[PDB]
Amino acid sequence: MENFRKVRGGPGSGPFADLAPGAVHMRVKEGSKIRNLMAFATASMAQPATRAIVFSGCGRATTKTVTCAEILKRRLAGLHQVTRLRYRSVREVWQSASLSVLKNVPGLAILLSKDALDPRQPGYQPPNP
Amino acid sequence: KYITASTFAQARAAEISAMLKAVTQKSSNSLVFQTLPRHMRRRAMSHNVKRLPRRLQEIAQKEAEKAARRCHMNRTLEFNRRQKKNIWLETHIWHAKRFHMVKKWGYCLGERPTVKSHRACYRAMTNRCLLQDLSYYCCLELKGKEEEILKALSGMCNIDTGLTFAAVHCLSGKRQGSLVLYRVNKYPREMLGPVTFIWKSQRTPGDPSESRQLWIWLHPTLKQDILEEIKAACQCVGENAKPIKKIIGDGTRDPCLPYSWISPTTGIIISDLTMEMNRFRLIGPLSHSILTEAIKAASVHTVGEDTEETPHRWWIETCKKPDSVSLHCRQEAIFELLGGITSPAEIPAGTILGLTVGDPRINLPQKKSKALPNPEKCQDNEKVRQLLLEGVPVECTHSFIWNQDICKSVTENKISDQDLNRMRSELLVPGSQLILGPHESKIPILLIQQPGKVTGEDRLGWGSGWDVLLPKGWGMAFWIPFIYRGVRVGGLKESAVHSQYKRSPNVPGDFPDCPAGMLFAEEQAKNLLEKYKRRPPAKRPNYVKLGTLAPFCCPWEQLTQDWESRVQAYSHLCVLRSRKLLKQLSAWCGPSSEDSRGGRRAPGRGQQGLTREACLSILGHFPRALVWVSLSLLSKGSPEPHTMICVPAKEDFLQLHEDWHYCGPQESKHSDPFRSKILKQKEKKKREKREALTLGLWSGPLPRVTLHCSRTLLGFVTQGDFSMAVGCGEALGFVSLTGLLDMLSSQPAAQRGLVLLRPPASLQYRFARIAIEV
Amino acid sequence: VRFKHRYLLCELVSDDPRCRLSLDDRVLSSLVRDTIARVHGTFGAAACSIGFAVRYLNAYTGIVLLRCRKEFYQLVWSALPFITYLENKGHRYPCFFNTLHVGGTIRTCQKFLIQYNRRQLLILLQNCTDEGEREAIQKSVTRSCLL
Amino acid sequence: AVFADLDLRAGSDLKALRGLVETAAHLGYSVVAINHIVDFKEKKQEIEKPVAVSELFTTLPIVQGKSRPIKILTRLTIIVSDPSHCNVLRATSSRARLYDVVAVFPKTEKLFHIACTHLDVDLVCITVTEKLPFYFKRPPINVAIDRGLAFELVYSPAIKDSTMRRYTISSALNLMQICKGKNVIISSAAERPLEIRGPYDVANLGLLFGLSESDAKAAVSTNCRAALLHGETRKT
Amino acid sequence: GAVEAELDPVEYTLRKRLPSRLPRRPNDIYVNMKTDFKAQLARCQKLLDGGARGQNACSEIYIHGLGLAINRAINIALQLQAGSFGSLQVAANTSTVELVDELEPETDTREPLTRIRNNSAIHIRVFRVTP
RNA sequence: AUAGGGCGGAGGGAAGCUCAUCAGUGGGGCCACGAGCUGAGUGCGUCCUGUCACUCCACUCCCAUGUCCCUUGGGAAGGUCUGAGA
RNA sequence: GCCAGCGAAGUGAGUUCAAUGGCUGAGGUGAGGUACCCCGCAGGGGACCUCAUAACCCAAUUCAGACUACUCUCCUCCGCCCAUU
Repeated sequence: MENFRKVRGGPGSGPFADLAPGAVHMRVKEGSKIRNLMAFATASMAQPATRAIVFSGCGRATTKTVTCAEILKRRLAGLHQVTRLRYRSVREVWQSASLSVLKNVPGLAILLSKDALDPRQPGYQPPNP
Repeated sequence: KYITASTFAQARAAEISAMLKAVTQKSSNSLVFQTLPRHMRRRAMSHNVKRLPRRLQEIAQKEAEKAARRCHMNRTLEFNRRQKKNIWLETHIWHAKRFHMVKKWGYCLGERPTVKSHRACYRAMTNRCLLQDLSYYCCLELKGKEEEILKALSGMCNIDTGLTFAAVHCLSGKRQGSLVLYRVNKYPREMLGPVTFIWKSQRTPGDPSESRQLWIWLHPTLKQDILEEIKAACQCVGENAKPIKKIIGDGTRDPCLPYSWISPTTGIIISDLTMEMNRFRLIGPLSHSILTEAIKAASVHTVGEDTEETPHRWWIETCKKPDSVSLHCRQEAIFELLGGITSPAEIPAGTILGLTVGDPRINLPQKKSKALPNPEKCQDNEKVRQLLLEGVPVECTHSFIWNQDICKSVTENKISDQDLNRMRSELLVPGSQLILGPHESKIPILLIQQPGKVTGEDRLGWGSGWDVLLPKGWGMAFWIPFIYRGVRVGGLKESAVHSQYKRSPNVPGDFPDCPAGMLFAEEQAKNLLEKYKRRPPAKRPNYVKLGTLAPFCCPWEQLTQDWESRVQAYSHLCVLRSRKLLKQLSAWCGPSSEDSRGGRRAPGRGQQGLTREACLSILGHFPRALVWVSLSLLSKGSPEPHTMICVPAKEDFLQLHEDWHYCGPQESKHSDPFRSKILKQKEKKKREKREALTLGLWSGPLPRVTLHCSRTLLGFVTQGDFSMAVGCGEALGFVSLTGLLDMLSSQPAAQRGLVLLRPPASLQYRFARIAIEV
Repeated sequence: VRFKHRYLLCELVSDDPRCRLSLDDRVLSSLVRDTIARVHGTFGAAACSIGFAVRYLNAYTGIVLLRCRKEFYQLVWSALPFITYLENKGHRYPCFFNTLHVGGTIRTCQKFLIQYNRRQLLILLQNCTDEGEREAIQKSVTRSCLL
Repeated sequence: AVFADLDLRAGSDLKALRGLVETAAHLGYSVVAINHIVDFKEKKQEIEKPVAVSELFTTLPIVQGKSRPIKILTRLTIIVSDPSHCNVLRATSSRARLYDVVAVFPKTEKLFHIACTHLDVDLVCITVTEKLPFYFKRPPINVAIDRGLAFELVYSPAIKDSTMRRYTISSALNLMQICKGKNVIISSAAERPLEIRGPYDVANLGLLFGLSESDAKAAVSTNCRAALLHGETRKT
Repeated sequence: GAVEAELDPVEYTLRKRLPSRLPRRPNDIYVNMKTDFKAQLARCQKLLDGGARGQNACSEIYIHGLGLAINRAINIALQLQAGSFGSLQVAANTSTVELVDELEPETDTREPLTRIRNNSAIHIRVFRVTP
């Protein structure tokens, strides 16, 4: 039961890493991590940091990262969010005889920002609620 | 340049093909009269040129350059003389103008459309708009004191097993109830029938002191059945004149009917009314939008301030109170708020809302079949959420045309429509809407909506429709503006697909009961017997050799006798319409899987557990059980009417678990010794010339249904058809629980609902899945 | 009062676009008749003298749409692979290949040709990676969207 | 119902191999299986690294249809005339376990009898060039169709001669009339860079061979997957 | 009353009155549940290649999805982008949908109750951008 | 009397064999929601801290682009007939 | 006698340089033969094999009615001729 996951935010992570945001990862299926990440979002709303929030999700958790990052949008009321959709390769070894299998899962990233996207959007068209 | 010239050549070929087929499909053999759409084709364009549009008439005149008696009577008097026999509704002539009208158990009604629209009716039923004509629903209006009508409904109710309608009082002020009533409280399982029930309590008393109304709406054969039940239960005591009422009712108006009597003892006033008011079922999501845009609330301002000359003084007497103006304003605001809602699909259960409507022939758009969606402005989200959460129309439920004298004064107006057609042409306006208002039709109408498949959890609220309730005078006048907007009309076949697609039984006669189901089954058996004697031999297959007693839909009366004899050895038509035991049966028949403990999920938020003695204890209190079942074909099947549901063996389980894509085994042939008997009867007949049995009828229904086939048959299907709601065969059929408990006790293992079926015309068995979602 | 016609599409697959430029209706008709006369006798080839005829031809594209009867399209489509050794002004080796057999119905045959052309455009794009052809591809997509 | 599975006899150089792979991927093929002709005179066994497709091709062949990755198989066609050479092939059942489908080519009727009776093979090659008459006994064909033996018919006389066309069509009609037509697949050899035919054309070309109006296409589309499954069960 | 024996129907979730207009000029695709994956992907491939046959002309599509239908929608989208083989732009829009549930036991004294829920819907928008 | 054999003519809102597999053309259909929106349980932390991990506990497994299903020219589909679909 | 049209999606087949009754096997019916099986009123019922299941004609918007062209096929009114009691 040993898995290795390779991600194929590639050009987009540069201007974020120029400002060092808080990274969020949701692996497969976990309940109290939603409350923990909402607690860190409520804390980082008050802590001094730039308007840049990063969410990432792979596997079945590609539904859950849509849910919890919605909830912060009901509280923080963000303006510009980019949802990126890419391939992720999961090579996992398990036993029934040890066998390895390579699956292809979707990976969903959510980028919340206000001012970094104001010179942007000729092409990408993020939603502006 | 190899690849570049190849790219230019492929682009030129794509352009040539894309333009060529698009021009050629609109060309249609270079004929202008065939260029029109196929729904909009009239074959009388060769006789007179006016059947084509004017821009096309200017071409048709050049194409024509290139290429029985009158009515001698009063047609109203002929229609009255013919209406002396039949019913002849106001919109019946509109239906008979372009739909098939067939005589039935009551009046002659629409069976099928003249144009082939069987896929088009479903396509208009899903996304677009479609309406019906529902006038057969007879109404029992009951009046009385608050304590006596509750007793008269408690003698008939059976709340303890059925759905709550009378003593609940919280569902009554907002919405209606729709359920099945019963007979006298001996509880014999004999009489049953679906009845749509309406309460209304006024807002001002708030106490048992005034006169409480209640409404029963039902079916004409059910009217003949339940009118005697109410009578035994409660108490035993020169211009053109348009026949708006029924001539049977008009001729019985002097001796007996309509049945409006009182009671001195118990104070129950009974009003059986066959045709007093009409109802129209508009089904569709876009139907709500065009009903918002067409039906508009009348202005209370201009009439209420100073406009009063000559009669309709009742609107002045109503508008004299200051609360009526704000009430009509709130009704118009909530109507526009309902118009802001994107669909009639999100609404709890059959709500009721009535208001005053200025008649929809004021606008009358010039085009025909002009269907548009809403504008992109979809604001006011908070009030929509407030209406979806609570939805409390207590104040807006206004009963104005339900009275005895006011609705008759509405009907007494005797409005014309051809003259109103001419008044618009006398104004000579090209495209504007101008109707003068010294005297307008400021009358109220009711809207009772219907959610469909609320019980079934497969679609969760499929059939969203509205019900326009209106008086008998304002009939076809309110019909035709929707037709001009572009609403399609479906007949009894559209109600049949509304039943079978929503997996509900048909309310006239397709469910078995004693007075209605047996007579409807005999009436359908007469048509099938006429088609059977109409067809000669060597065309149809014999049912002796391959099948059994089919398709005559009454053999289960001796099938259930064999089942109860097999149960007891080792009251009739008892239908288990009790929702708790139906959920318990859904807990077994629905999920067919084993992972750790239970079906399809281990927690489930339910109570899983096997007890066979508790299942056998149900049959002790409920003899001769019969439950309807939604059955779904997995693959390779097209169901016919009257398919017999057969219990699978263990070898079928092994062969289906062995390989996927496996068809059912064939049925062995049976002995047919009756052919020599029919030949001897023919020889005796031709002997005596110089019990009519042709090819598979005989008087032997008892020993066969016990054990004839190689498999055990337990289930009979009324509506067997493929639905486009799933994309495969989806049938609905009546089974017995005494055969299903043996099926459930036979398999604690894997898939349990996989039960075979056999159509009568074929010898092939096809497996399907059983569901009971009530 | 009518006869159910059948139609067939065939792509000429070859390099050296002088072979792409060397097409004619009479030459192709005589070629198909001569190569059926080698395979089939009088009964096979003479039925192609009345039923078979050239219908649609493109020089650069190489897609040929041909007619054929109800009782003879099996014989014609079985005679199609044996079209070998076209001798001409140069030493060429052209060869036909069937895309899909359409049962008459010219309109959906032209519909299937458009999707086949779109598949022939879009798949060739990623393997080449050249902007000089990509500009003409963008112009073709723009002109198709104008339609 | 896996379509576009046929066999090729093609190796000269890497350029012609790339051209034939691109031609097969463009026209009608989704699985390409390369045969290697080995006669009884040479008796050479080079199994370890003779071909090396994946180390030399570029990462994918792309087709014009469904756009799926092509599985590429390496098969061996062994011409066996002498009975001692068949004993050499009997000796190779445990020595080198590669070449997933083993394809024998018999010339002696006793050798064809013991090939269908005792010898563990996957698909028997039947080609007739330059006057090779051959009879057929029905119970070994019955044991063969009960086992899973699919009969290969490799044809390419269409460019070279017409007498070879006559002998191939005569052998094909004799096989269809005697063998009853249960599992026979037809395939093309590629010596010249243009010796390939249409994907749907295999159905009408087997119809010219006979066997049904439809069971040519049905039998190739079923029996190629059945032969791959039989070679997989022989390997495992 | 909601524990012993009650009726629990789910009524509807608002999307807009947009899909009366959305199949005319653009294309819209709704992903349902437990029906079929391969049928949905085949209908996506059929509607994508439609020119003067599909609705009017393929120019742009976008796919709707709810709580698990977002996962099946991102699955069919990321397999369709591998299948269609062309350079297509994929942009996702996140929205909040209000869900209403009704519950009522069968008793002459009880009253019905409505539960509110919030769901996350996605709109996966595919443009035909030049390669 | 045996309508036993042969032929012809008249009337019936008379009807114009079915099913399953393999295969060919065309058409139709294939329903936004796992009561997982602050989900639950377990081990270290913790009792007021989870860029911790596990259980496809909701099997939705499979290189997923259809091994999916249905039906498919009648009494007459023919008349340069009638009428209706305003 | 005269007077009334709608350019926007897509007919339980909807094509138009004009698709859709294709093959196999068992049962239906009209018939013949029996060395098969079960039952005891000379016999009756089922089982096995073969032949025949055609013609008229073909839909482009539908339906109702009338017409003309039918004969594997079924309900009757019949006529003539041949043979028997």
